[PDB]
Amino acid sequence: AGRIASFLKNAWAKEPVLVASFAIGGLAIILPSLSPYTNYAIRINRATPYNYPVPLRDDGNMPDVPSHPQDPQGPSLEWLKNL
Amino acid sequence: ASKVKQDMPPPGGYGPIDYKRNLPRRGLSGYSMFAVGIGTLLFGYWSMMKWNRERRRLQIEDFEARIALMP
Ligand SMILES: CCCCCCCC/C=C\CCCCCCCC(=O)O[C@H](COC(=O)CCCCCCC/C=C/CCCCCCCC)COP(=O)(O)OCCN
Repeated sequence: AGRIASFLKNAWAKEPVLVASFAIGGLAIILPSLSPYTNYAIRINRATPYNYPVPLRDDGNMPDVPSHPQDPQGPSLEWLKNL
Repeated sequence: ASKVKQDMPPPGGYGPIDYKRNLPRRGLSGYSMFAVGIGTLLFGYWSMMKWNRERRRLQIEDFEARIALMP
């Protein structure tokens, strides 16, 4: 804890470029695991409709599937408009 | 038979002439420049975040228009 501080000071005095590079790399490595918006990015990626949604045949036993796009059932994007 | 006239230095003496190196300091500290750079980076990051989220919503809208028109 005392020799490494001196090593850090010497590196800052001799190779500032390497100090900055290593700090940036470590931050980029560890920050994404501690961020709450990573799952938000995943959800945004999952919400982009690249292909056509093929409808399902009504067997009369799917209350959770809407019968029209404007019905209350199905997923919602209201979380995205507040972002 | 007038007085001797010759090129000579003026009465008393010529003004002192500078010769030493003169390079003023003329700069801010490193801390200030690093702080300004990091602040600019953070401001840009936040502005880009807003704009990119808006662009994602716009892309979703256009994709939905295509989905409506596909059949
Ligand atoms: C943790 C994530 C890692 C990934 C991020 C980094 C991305 C890429 C960066 C690495 C690229 C390759 C590294 C190159 C290594 C150089 C080796 C070397 O020989 O170093 C000497 C210099 O000596 C040194 O090793 C420099 C000091 C030690 C390395 C630099 C710092 C290491 C890490 C220090 C900071 C750690 C994190 C920052 C914390 C900040 C503290 C608050 C080079 O000088 P010469 O060319 O030989 O000079 C010859 C002319 N006389």
